[PDB]
Amino acid sequence: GSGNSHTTPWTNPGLAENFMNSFMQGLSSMPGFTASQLDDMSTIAQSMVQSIQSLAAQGRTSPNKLQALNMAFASSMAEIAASEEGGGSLSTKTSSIASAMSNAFLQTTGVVNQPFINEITQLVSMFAQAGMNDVSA
Amino acid sequence: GSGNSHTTPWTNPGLAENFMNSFMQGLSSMPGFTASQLDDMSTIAQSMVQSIQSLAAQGRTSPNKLQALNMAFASSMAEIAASEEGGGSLSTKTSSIASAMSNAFLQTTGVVNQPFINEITQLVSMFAQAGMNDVSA
Repeated sequence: GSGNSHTTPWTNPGLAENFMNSFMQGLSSMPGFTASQLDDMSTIAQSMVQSIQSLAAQGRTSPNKLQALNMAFASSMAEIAASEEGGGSLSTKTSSIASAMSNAFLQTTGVVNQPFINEITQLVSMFAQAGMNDVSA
Repeated sequence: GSGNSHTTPWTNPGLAENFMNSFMQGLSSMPGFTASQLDDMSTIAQSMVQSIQSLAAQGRTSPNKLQALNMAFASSMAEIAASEEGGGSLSTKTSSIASAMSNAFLQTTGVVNQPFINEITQLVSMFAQAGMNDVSA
């Protein structure tokens, strides 16, 4: 049985919250993103950290639950960009998130897990066709 | 998109928070899911609603962010399942979410966007091969 869980960007609330915080810091320096995006996406950033600490205050914090709130964030950063970047391109914004995600790993543990980044690129390129962002509004 | 939007499960915090509530109640009766999963995702369920009400109290609640949180929940549910079900099947759990998703839309606004459900099937079936949950740890 897979066990002996070691340190990860989601092994504790501290590294978990540090992830999306440092992500936004790097993402704000990405050419594929705009001020309009950063304004909105940073709202989710503060939502996730406040949700994580609420779990901690409830004592419901676990590695897997923190992981689920790690990818949750990463996925909720993909459709924002995928739908409307305003001043970028399909490829550019996809690369921007990937690069920014990478940096967050170096800010937490100092190393990149790897599979994480590889799946994020797929998210951005799939949520574009999702269409539930456009909803013919 | 442009102005003049129609009814949606994220058009207001009320339906937004009811989305995961009316979802979990149905997913708890799905064959492809286990109690182990249900405990973890019900934890996230209350995390999402607590995130929404926090944004509401701050006065930062808008259809965009509510939509992003809608996906954040859908993606994490896909994640949790895609990781490992324990007592199900790769396809069965994906079908379970798909069926439960359509249900949640019918519980809130009473209508399904349509492409939303389709995209979810991919999510629940992509993170599985990634395996950034197991990582031999």
